[PDB]
Amino acid sequence: NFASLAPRHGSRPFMGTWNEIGTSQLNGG
Amino acid sequence: QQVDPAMLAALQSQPSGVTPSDDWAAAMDRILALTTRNPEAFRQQPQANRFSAILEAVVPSRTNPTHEKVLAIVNALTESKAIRKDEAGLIYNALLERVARYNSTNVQANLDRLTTDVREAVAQRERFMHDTNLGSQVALNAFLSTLPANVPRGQEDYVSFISALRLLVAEVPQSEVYQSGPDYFFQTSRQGLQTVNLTQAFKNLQGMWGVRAPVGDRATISSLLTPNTRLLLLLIAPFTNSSTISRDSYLGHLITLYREAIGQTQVDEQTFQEITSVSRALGQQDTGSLEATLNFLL
Amino acid sequence: VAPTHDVTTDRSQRLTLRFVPVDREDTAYSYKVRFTLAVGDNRVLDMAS
Repeated sequence: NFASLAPRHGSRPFMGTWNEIGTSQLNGG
Repeated sequence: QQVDPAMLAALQSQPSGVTPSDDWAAAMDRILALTTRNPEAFRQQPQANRFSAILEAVVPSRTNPTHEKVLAIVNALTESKAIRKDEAGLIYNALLERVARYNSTNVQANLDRLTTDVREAVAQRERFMHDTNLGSQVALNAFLSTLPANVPRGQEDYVSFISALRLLVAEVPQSEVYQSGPDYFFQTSRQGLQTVNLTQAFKNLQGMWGVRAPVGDRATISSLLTPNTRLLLLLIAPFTNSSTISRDSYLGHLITLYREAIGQTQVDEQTFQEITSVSRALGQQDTGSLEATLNFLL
Repeated sequence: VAPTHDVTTDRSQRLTLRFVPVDREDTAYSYKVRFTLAVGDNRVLDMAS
């Protein structure tokens, strides 16, 4: 779960979106 | 939409998240890590939200249900329209002042008796929505204690017609009778049409129960009947079997023929459902999809 | 609530530390350096900083 790492907003941990795992920054992409 | 008012009191004054101050058996259920869905979910909370739950569960807090027991009463009074809905913010602003003024061991246990009979002894309100003696049985048993029981012609069919009329207001939860002015009425529905003038119908039917009329007489009863009596006999038609008024009274020319007239439309509506669905199946002018349709059915 | 218990170190990793050079030598236009970036033993380095 790794719930003891996220900075929790209250009781629910702050789990980010799914685009926050990779990147696609090319020139014109 | 709801059945019980105290559940809405338990929906407007309880914490949605599980707390050990009120639901200890569910808050301790997840501290010891014994849960079916997501068991390992309490170790991975930090020292902030462990000690703010694990201290309060092995020794609970001692809250006050005075503000919660009154919403199980103030809601139970506005469900039955005793109070206006624009007003319950004043009476809870007055009942909470009341039961904190004269508070005791008794009143805290006397409200708790009263948040149970608005739950399991309010089943009368579930009862006379079905038996509808709101305005259909005990408001018509005054009407049957008004009509004279001594009819000269037709002594037996008089007390079988009103025996079939008490069944009408009993098998229908929406219909009700009432006292407005010196005469009683009967509407077949709330927010409903077809009000019969029930006093001016049985006075028209008095001196009429024995005629033995022939079957070659149609346009005489414009000076004998009244169209609401002709409509009261329409409203008694579906709850009147063939053994009430047998064959040869003039009501046998009326009540039996009214069931045939209802018997036309309860199968021609199925015909009318077919015609209005085949105008868009082949392509037909929807303006001229009802003019010739009704003329074939009237 | 800013989590603890194996988010941060308990254990005195130095927050930033100056590497020292060794084996630098010249040309009339160019210049060499060398370093031994010794990230070691239960730590990471991000290399953008």
